[PDB]
Amino acid sequence: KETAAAKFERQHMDSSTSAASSSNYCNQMMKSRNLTKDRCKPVNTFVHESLADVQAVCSQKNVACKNGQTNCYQSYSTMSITDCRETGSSKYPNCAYKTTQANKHIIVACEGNPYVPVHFDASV
Repeated sequence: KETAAAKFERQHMDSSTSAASSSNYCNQMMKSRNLTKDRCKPVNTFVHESLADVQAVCSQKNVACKNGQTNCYQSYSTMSITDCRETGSSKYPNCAYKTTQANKHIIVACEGNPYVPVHFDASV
């Protein structure tokens, strides 16, 4: 019964690569992490930093979440991330994605004890 923290790791963590290795990165990853199961997940971001560094964001800059909640935090430093965006030619079950690497600050929502990331809110 996958916890919210575990789901965050599956959907957004990829410390294996330092950046978007290939143009087919998203196509493979979105499928590998089961984000193309029930449908082609429109957009998803992967963070290429250590889990410790990502979890540490929960003790960083407190900012408002997009839904109005106040438990979001923005990283003090930029982080290596890869944004995956569904193409127009993409048709389930053959989900196609556009891979885009970048260095941006991330914003995550944190909850629980231990206080850890449970939702990826944005990249800035």
